[PDB]
Amino acid sequence: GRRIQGQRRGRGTSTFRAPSHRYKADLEHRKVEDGDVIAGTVVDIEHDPARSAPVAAVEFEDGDRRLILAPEGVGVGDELQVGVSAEIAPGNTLPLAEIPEGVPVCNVESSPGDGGKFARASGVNAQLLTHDRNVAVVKLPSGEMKRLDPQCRATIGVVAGGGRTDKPFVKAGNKHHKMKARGTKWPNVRGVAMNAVDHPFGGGGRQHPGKPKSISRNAPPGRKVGDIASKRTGRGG
RNA sequence: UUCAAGGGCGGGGAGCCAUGUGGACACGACCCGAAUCCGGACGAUCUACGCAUGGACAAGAUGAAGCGUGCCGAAAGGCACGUGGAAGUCUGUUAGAGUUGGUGUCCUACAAUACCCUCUCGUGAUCUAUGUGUAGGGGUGAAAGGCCCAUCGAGUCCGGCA
RNA sequence: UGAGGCGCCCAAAAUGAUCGGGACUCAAAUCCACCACCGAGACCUGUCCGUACCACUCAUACUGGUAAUCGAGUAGAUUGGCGCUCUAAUUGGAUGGAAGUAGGGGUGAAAACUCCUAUGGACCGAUUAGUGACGAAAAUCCUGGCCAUAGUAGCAGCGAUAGUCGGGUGAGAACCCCGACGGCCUAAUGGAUAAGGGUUCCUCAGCACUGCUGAUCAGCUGAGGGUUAGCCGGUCCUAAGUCAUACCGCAACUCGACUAUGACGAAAUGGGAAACGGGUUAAUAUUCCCGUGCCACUAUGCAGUGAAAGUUGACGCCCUGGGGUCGAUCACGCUGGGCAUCGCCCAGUCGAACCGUCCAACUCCGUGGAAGCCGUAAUGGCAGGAAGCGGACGAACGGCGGCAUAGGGAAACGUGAUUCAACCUGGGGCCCAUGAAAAGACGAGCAUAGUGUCCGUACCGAGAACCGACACAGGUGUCCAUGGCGGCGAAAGCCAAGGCCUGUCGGGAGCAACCAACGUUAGGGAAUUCGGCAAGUUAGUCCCGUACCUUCGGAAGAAGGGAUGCCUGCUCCGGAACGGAGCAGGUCGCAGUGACUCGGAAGCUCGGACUGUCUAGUAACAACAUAGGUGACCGCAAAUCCGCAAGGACUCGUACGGUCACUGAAUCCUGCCCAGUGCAGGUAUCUGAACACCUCGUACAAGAGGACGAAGGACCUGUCAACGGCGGGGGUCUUAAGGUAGCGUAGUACCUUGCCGCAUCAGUAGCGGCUUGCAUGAAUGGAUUAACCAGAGCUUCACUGUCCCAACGUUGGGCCCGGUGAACUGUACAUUCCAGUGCGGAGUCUGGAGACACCCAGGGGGAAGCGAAGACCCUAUGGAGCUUUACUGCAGGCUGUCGCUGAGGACUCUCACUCCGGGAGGAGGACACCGAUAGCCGGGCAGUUUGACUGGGGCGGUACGCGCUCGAAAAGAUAUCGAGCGCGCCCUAUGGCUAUCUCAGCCGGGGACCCGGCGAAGAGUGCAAGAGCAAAAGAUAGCUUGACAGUGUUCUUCCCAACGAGGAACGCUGACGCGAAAGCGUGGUCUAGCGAACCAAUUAGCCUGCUUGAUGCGGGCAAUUGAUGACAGAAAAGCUACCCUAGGGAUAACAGAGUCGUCACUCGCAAGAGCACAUAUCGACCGAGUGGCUUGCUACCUCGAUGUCGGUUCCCUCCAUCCUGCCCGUGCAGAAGCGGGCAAGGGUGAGGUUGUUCGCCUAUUAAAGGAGGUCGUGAGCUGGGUUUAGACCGUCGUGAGACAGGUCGGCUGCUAUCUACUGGGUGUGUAGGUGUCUGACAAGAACGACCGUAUAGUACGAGAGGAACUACGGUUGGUGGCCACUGGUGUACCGGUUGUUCGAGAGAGCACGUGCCGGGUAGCCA
RNA sequence: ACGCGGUCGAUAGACUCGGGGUGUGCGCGUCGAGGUAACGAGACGUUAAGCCCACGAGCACUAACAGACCAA
Ligand SMILES: [Cl-]
Ligand SMILES: [Cl-]
Ligand SMILES: [Cl-]
Ligand SMILES: [Cl-]
Ligand SMILES: [K+]
Ligand SMILES: [Mg+2]
Ligand SMILES: [Mg+2]
Ligand SMILES: [Mg+2]
Ligand SMILES: [Mg+2]
Ligand SMILES: [Mg+2]
Ligand SMILES: [Mg+2]
Ligand SMILES: [Mg+2]
Ligand SMILES: [Mg+2]
Ligand SMILES: [Mg+2]
Ligand SMILES: [Mg+2]
Ligand SMILES: [Mg+2]
Ligand SMILES: [Mg+2]
Ligand SMILES: [Mg+2]
Ligand SMILES: [Mg+2]
Ligand SMILES: [Mg+2]
Ligand SMILES: [Mg+2]
Ligand SMILES: [Mg+2]
Ligand SMILES: [Mg+2]
Ligand SMILES: [Mg+2]
Ligand SMILES: [Mg+2]
Ligand SMILES: [Mg+2]
Ligand SMILES: [Mg+2]
Ligand SMILES: [Mg+2]
Ligand SMILES: [Mg+2]
Ligand SMILES: [Mg+2]
Ligand SMILES: [Mg+2]
Ligand SMILES: [Mg+2]
Ligand SMILES: [Mg+2]
Ligand SMILES: [Mg+2]
Ligand SMILES: [Mg+2]
Ligand SMILES: [Mg+2]
Ligand SMILES: [Mg+2]
Ligand SMILES: [Mg+2]
Ligand SMILES: [Mg+2]
Ligand SMILES: [Mg+2]
Ligand SMILES: [Mg+2]
Ligand SMILES: [Mg+2]
Ligand SMILES: [Mg+2]
Ligand SMILES: [Mg+2]
Ligand SMILES: [Mg+2]
Ligand SMILES: [Mg+2]
Ligand SMILES: [Mg+2]
Ligand SMILES: [Mg+2]
Ligand SMILES: [Mg+2]
Ligand SMILES: [Mg+2]
Ligand code: NA
Ligand code: NA
Ligand code: NA
Ligand code: NA
Ligand code: NA
Ligand code: NA
Ligand code: NA
Ligand code: NA
Ligand code: NA
Ligand code: NA
Ligand code: NA
Ligand code: NA
Ligand code: NA
Ligand code: NA
Ligand code: NA
Ligand code: NA
Ligand code: NA
Ligand code: NA
Ligand code: NA
Ligand code: NA
Ligand code: NA
Ligand code: NA
Ligand SMILES: [Sr+2]
Ligand SMILES: [Sr+2]
Ligand SMILES: [Sr+2]
Ligand SMILES: [Sr+2]
Ligand SMILES: [Sr+2]
Ligand SMILES: [Sr+2]
Ligand SMILES: [Sr+2]
Ligand SMILES: [Sr+2]
Ligand SMILES: [Sr+2]
Ligand SMILES: [Sr+2]
Ligand SMILES: [Sr+2]
Ligand SMILES: [Sr+2]
Ligand SMILES: [Sr+2]
Ligand SMILES: [Sr+2]
Ligand SMILES: [Sr+2]
Ligand SMILES: [Sr+2]
Ligand SMILES: [Sr+2]
Ligand SMILES: [Sr+2]
Ligand SMILES: [Sr+2]
Ligand SMILES: [Sr+2]
Ligand SMILES: [Sr+2]
Ligand SMILES: [Sr+2]
Ligand SMILES: [Sr+2]
Ligand SMILES: [Sr+2]
Ligand SMILES: [Sr+2]
Ligand SMILES: [Sr+2]
Ligand SMILES: [Sr+2]
Ligand SMILES: [Sr+2]
Ligand SMILES: [Sr+2]
Ligand SMILES: [Sr+2]
Ligand SMILES: [Sr+2]
Ligand SMILES: [Sr+2]
Ligand SMILES: [Sr+2]
Ligand SMILES: [Sr+2]
Ligand SMILES: [Sr+2]
Ligand SMILES: [Sr+2]
Ligand SMILES: [Sr+2]
Ligand SMILES: [Sr+2]
Ligand SMILES: [Sr+2]
Ligand SMILES: [Sr+2]
Ligand SMILES: [Sr+2]
Ligand SMILES: [Sr+2]
Repeated sequence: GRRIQGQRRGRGTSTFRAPSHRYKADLEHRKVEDGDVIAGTVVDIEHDPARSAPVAAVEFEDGDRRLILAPEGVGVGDELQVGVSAEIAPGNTLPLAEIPEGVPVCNVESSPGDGGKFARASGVNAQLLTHDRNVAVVKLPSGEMKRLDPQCRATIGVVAGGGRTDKPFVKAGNKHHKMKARGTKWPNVRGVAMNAVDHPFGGGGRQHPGKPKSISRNAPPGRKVGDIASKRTGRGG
């Protein structure tokens, strides 16, 4: 047959690329030698096209102007701190080791100094649980207990823009506008609605996947469609 | 070959070469005749979809939130009028886009997809120009096997090839 | 009373009857005889030829001889010869005329040879031996040329109907130019331009070419000429993004991703230093020239120390205030023009960049001091300081002054105002959407001077300059969006500025038929049709008023009702408008949204929620999307995906994420099932590869085995919003469960037009209800649903030429004339018609009939018309796309192992390697990545296969390998999907021999046993059938292993007649068994019980392996066993309606033809009943026929196409007669029924469901008959149904996909050559003229039918009821004609009136060929 | 193609009547709701008006003239 849509994606042609030339910046934590002698002033609040959430423009002492992944509650004028000796307050960044257990954190690093990888989406937050000299335990938004180097930097507070998902798009047009700001091909034609030549589920008088949808993990691309290595399906049991 | 016997093959000197010709096999194999398959190339001046930079949408209708005034109420609020001007909102041959029916006209055409009337959309998932990207078992596809220069259930060109 | 001969009845078919025809009757018939003739290429006979043979001969050279016993021929075999090219040898011809060509003479059976004459003007032969790109009627053959077609189609159709009269030029003028008159275009038919074109631009001279006719013209031809820039583009910047170099990959590169660097990337339309006005040319022009101005750089001089912070460049969508120019308009003045019943109408009244100046809004400061005020269109503002007052900063492409005794104008050479595009500046709102960058500029003065190069510059920009082969009705971007009336308007309609008469052939006929567009139609009003298709109805605005239902938004402009002009004078809102809303009075018309513009309305049902998407070019939908619902994967060194790799998308992303799927708004809901399949988890035990390890083997190795055992499987569990499933039976069974809520005859229900009801005169429709659901049912989503819809179906009101039933008219064609001028098609012949025949569907054959030639117009019956090597069907050891648990493989994932890889069945470490980090260093770590290999999964991908037979194919079957009987026709052989029926073994005895013996069955004496008799065979003999067998081939007993080894002959397999395996009979040799012996035993009495090569194993001996010896392990001779049943041997599944090719009438579908079981109809016999009574009437059984309407059968015609059903329209026919006419019978009183006879003249109609045919139904009727004509009729119509491509449901299928089920949508080409006919002409014949006739022939339905009255309330009859002859009046259908009457038309005409233009008036144009409305003469019509 | 007339003529047109269609012309005068007036839709009279006719009659005024040819 012909390659399925999932395979066209991989080629990275314009149709499937994100509008990177329109994205602002990558809210990665600042790099400080040591001391925490770094503080900046929130100069403005902006809209981040790549995340549909607000971002805070900050001006640091040493003269560096950079956008930051803002938690909820940060406003113009406010002063933020970044470093080991940073004050324990919303909007400030410091290594987990300095954060007190039971404090909601966001933009958590996976490996000390990487800039932040976890809990960066609207209204989410990781929960710092256990402390130690060898391992900091964090409960990520998915509910998973993650073991991180106490040296991994993070920001206090939850990510700005919470509740974004509570309002329905209501119309295709609204979905449309949002999709135009992401690396995604939309709308979506169902596999069962295509010709046999175009998808494993295509073909047949009436629409239906003439086969079980739960596909094996070992399936090759082009065949791995439907419910990938499902441990179970449905709502029952 | 055979305890044995019986079979098979061969045996009392004619061949070798040349020229013409009959016929066989491989090769194009008396000549033309078709749908393929494969290789390397050339196409996104059409069109599909994306991106960049620009452009277009008379006029009218309806009258959401919000706000106001008055009245009622302890209050929460309610009621009336006004204001306001929302909307993949309505009418609309505005521009522009499209095409339900006539199974009209045409059907060696004006035209290898045209003409007329009727019809639909017309502030948005809108329409449109130019630039730009994606290439052949690959693209692109709100999916019709649609579209990728009058050609697509696998483009075109030349070659494989007689 | 029997028999025979001929005939009669029985006896009905479709265009025109037939024995071939005429026609024949003591025959021209039939039968019995006879007589004489005609009549082939046969037979006889003369001559000749060929061939075979004979004699003679070197001869196949002559000559002679023989043929009663020689003479036809497709495929094919054999042999002699003709012609063409060039070579060679020998030998000739030609300028006293070669070859070729044309016409003609002679020869040869013929291929072909040869001569003559004319032309021609230079080459040409013969013989012999060679050579070969050597012979054409054909291939939908190729190329070129050419005829008919034909002076034919086109040069008309488009909302752009365009001209006419004079004149100019010229050899020539409808279309080249001038004037007048008349028109066309207004987002274009005008102005400026982008792309693209490329000289098309201007001038002169031309008309052979090009131009839909002509041409003096031109985008054509010839020759010249034309594009001028510091300030308009380019050039500069960067955008998406591209390339180059480096680096890396790759076998490699012109290939490839990242990361660096550099460059490239915007001419209308991104950013951007600076130019305006006028004049000038045939053609350029912000470029030249005149006037004025401006920018950048540089130099000089003065000033300046500032200089980089900041600002700008620089930005989305929606609403809106303020400032404000042009334009437009109003008021008044000036200048000029127009008009002339008035006094109006038109134009102009100008003047730039630039320099200077003014500043509203926003922001801010001072003052002030609000506790309720300030302000807006709106939001809003304020003790964190409102209003007010003052101030800083600060706008226009704007105002004002200069510019300007510049320019421009014939002149005047204005002034105010309103509405205000441009442009300037603010306020508000929206985002799960956030609306470029860079160069540059400002910041940062002035004088003077110098420099400012390079490239583009014409023209078109489109119904003739671009693309579409064209001077193509198509396509093609930008700006002019503010010209006047109009009105809501960038709408219509009319008119300016400007453009044009080139959406380029004309002339003529009251101008016929017919067609395209269109106007008007009395009465009826959807009767038309599948369907109101088409057309129409409604319509603008204001007032009143508005239902069910609803998601409370909506439904809604629901519906329904009323008003609407003009004139006079006013009121209200507003600053005002040349803005809006009303009032009073007057008044005209048929009509006041007067034209134009401008909704028909309502209800029920199905589907999809909605806007949106789609098959460029037959599908716009119910299909796709969608928000919403749901499930799955993944913590980021992730999941998913691309790349061979280097690397990459997702991703400037991080679970409120984004990937993979399903369902498809809201609302109420979403049951049961984990057995199979899928996925996932677990797993004692079982199973599970390679490496390493161990044993055997080998001096080594191959190899055999063992131990260990990863993923995987077995096994267990979870999971259905995972594939899917929810039956049959009984009051459980398969296979897990056994269908819950709902809905239900459905777009799912075959039965089926289900049943009831509604509605209609009548309703296969539709709606409601019931519902056992052939075969509904819950995210394969169920139900339901307001709103929405060019979606499917139904009903109503209104309206109407859809119809009854057609008419008249309008414009363009059509017809005639000038000019221009194709194509399709053509084996030939061709004036046909009726029948027949024929490969059964003939203009050409046969028989008749008819037929004087040619031409014009027509509508299309036929040429199975033209156009396409049938799309349907089958066939091919064809193709392709698609599917899967088909065959075989390939990627990919998982997993073990080896290398990378290090130190001290579980562990630590660090040093390789990986990752994070700017770095230090941190994390990880011998793992991971990567290289190699092994096991599992693996339609993601590739190549293939998927057989044959067959009354076409599929399904079914196997007549696909064997045996018997019959078919089989008395030797042998012999077919069909022919009839009956078997074999794929079984048996160590059920084999072999010998001895002894005789069996079924029946009878007699004491179903077991014993005795006797009869008993040729009916028993038994393994199994089909047919056959064989009695001191046996059977039985019993005993013994035995010949069911043995080797090797043949012959027959069979395969008649004849070649072919393997297999089989049989018969031998020889060896060794045996039994018997006295002869002899018997090569399995079972005979005919079924079977298998190649390659490979393996096995048996016994021997041969052999690369210099040589030994050992291992191989190779071979002979044979046994292991299977291919598609059985003389491939390893092997499907779909295609997305399809494709080659062919087939070798093979199906429609139709034809044959048949006639079926069907229709008839006849014979007449049981039976009809109260009695065969025969008034009904009529079983059985028997005999006719037809060719039904169905079946066949495969004869046709696959290089003969278009389907139904309907429609139009014509002819048949009779087996429904009515009408005339009759007979009656269980006939009458009236009326019932049955029958002659008879085809005429008639046989309108409607409801349904595509329907048929049929069911309704009201009428004299009756509302049936059938044939290719189931007449698509070069006539329709397109509802059938029958492609899209889609849905049910059922089936794992799936692709299917269904002889349902359902929505879905394209109909052509200019007529011949023939045929309807009408119209010209000629010839009879044979200068006029007028009048005749009548062979030919056509008719010219007439058919009904009602009523008198007869008559009579005859008849108890009564009830109730005729006829005949004479009348009328209706209906058909027919021919006519217009006084009624009606229609009537773009003659007259009138009314809306918008606009001509100033008003008068009088007119346009609004489609009448703007609209009213009336209507002639004529034509019903 | 056919039919009629051609001066021995009414064949066609002009003109005039007749017969028809429409519906009361231009202009002027009076009136006219009003309005100081200007002005004024419309009404009445003149007006069986005006305009028009594919028909008929009369009428040689114009045109059927002039004239060419064939023919037993
Ligand atoms: Cl989303
Ligand atoms: Cl010869
Ligand atoms: Cl330019
Ligand atoms: Cl404002
Ligand atoms: K055929
Ligand atoms: Mg970031
Ligand atoms: Mg996008
Ligand atoms: Mg979808
Ligand atoms: Mg599809
Ligand atoms: Mg597939
Ligand atoms: Mg393009
Ligand atoms: Mg309002
Ligand atoms: Mg004779
Ligand atoms: Mg010689
Ligand atoms: Mg030749
Ligand atoms: Mg031939
Ligand atoms: Mg013709
Ligand atoms: Mg033209
Ligand atoms: Mg009518
Ligand atoms: Mg009907
Ligand atoms: Mg319609
Ligand atoms: Mg006022
Ligand atoms: Mg339905
Ligand atoms: Mg829809
Ligand atoms: Mg289409
Ligand atoms: Mg549509
Ligand atoms: Mg669905
Ligand atoms: Mg369920
Ligand atoms: Mg489904
Ligand atoms: Mg035909
Ligand atoms: Mg064919
Ligand atoms: Mg194939
Ligand atoms: Mg395949
Ligand atoms: Mg025999
Ligand atoms: Mg084999
Ligand atoms: Mg063996
Ligand atoms: Mg065989
Ligand atoms: Mg084909
Ligand atoms: Mg045949
Ligand atoms: Mg046949
Ligand atoms: Mg009869
Ligand atoms: Mg009677
Ligand atoms: Mg008749
Ligand atoms: Mg019939
Ligand atoms: Mg037919
Ligand atoms: Mg026909
Ligand atoms: Mg047709
Ligand atoms: Mg035709
Ligand atoms: Mg239908
Ligand atoms: Mg399909
Ligand atoms: Na192939
Ligand atoms: Na393109
Ligand atoms: Na249409
Ligand atoms: Na391809
Ligand atoms: Na041809
Ligand atoms: Na012309
Ligand atoms: Na819409
Ligand atoms: Na299961
Ligand atoms: Na079901
Ligand atoms: Na729609
Ligand atoms: Na009509
Ligand atoms: Na015809
Ligand atoms: Na295919
Ligand atoms: Na096969
Ligand atoms: Na069968
Ligand atoms: Na044999
Ligand atoms: Na018969
Ligand atoms: Na028909
Ligand atoms: Na009759
Ligand atoms: Na036919
Ligand atoms: Na047709
Ligand atoms: Na038909
Ligand atoms: Sr990052
Ligand atoms: Sr980083
Ligand atoms: Sr499917
Ligand atoms: Sr459940
Ligand atoms: Sr493009
Ligand atoms: Sr809309
Ligand atoms: Sr609209
Ligand atoms: Sr249609
Ligand atoms: Sr029409
Ligand atoms: Sr067409
Ligand atoms: Sr194409
Ligand atoms: Sr080739
Ligand atoms: Sr012969
Ligand atoms: Sr012969
Ligand atoms: Sr014309
Ligand atoms: Sr046309
Ligand atoms: Sr000439
Ligand atoms: Sr550049
Ligand atoms: Sr304004
Ligand atoms: Sr055009
Ligand atoms: Sr003009
Ligand atoms: Sr012309
Ligand atoms: Sr009329
Ligand atoms: Sr109807
Ligand atoms: Sr369409
Ligand atoms: Sr729902
Ligand atoms: Sr399971
Ligand atoms: Sr039930
Ligand atoms: Sr014709
Ligand atoms: Sr059949
Ligand atoms: Sr025997
Ligand atoms: Sr199957
Ligand atoms: Sr289909
Ligand atoms: Sr008869
Ligand atoms: Sr009768
Ligand atoms: Sr029926
Ligand atoms: Sr039929
Ligand atoms: Sr018929
Ligand atoms: Sr149809
Ligand atoms: Sr003659
Ligand atoms: Sr009586
Ligand atoms: Sr007109």
